Amino acid sequence: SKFGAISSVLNDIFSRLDPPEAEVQIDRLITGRLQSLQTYVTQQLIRAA
Amino acid sequence: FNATRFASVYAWNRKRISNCVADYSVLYNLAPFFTFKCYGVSPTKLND
Amino acid sequence: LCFTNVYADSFVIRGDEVRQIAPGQTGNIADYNYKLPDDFTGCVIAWN
Repeated sequence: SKFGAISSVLNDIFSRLDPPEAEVQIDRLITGRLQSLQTYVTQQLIRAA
Repeated sequence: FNATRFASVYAWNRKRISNCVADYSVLYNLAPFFTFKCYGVSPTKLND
Repeated sequence: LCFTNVYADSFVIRGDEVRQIAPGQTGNIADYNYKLPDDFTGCVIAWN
């Protein structure tokens, strides 16, 4: 999932753009993936209970 | 660049170039010392 | 604000190339003459 960024390919974000906004795009990707993993962990905890 | 005769300055030729691959580095072998002024683009990054 | 230490670098460049003095930029000057770190902090003052 692109998570609202221009592309879903991280190394593409590095190669195709300069650091200034590539940092913003990578931050968006990291936040999205971390949130998804957190949601999965919480759902697993509920099922475990 | 290796044509025998170039047109006069007032009747200057016009050449179109498309659908080709250009290796500009060879252009550095024309003369031991020659002008290579480039406007709006760095000469060393014309291959990217 | 207070700064730990201050470094001043001075030179003279072409008008078009002044935009190449920035972190993450590329070109002839940004590569073969003067490279700025990506996490650069500080100011650049350029005048004709």
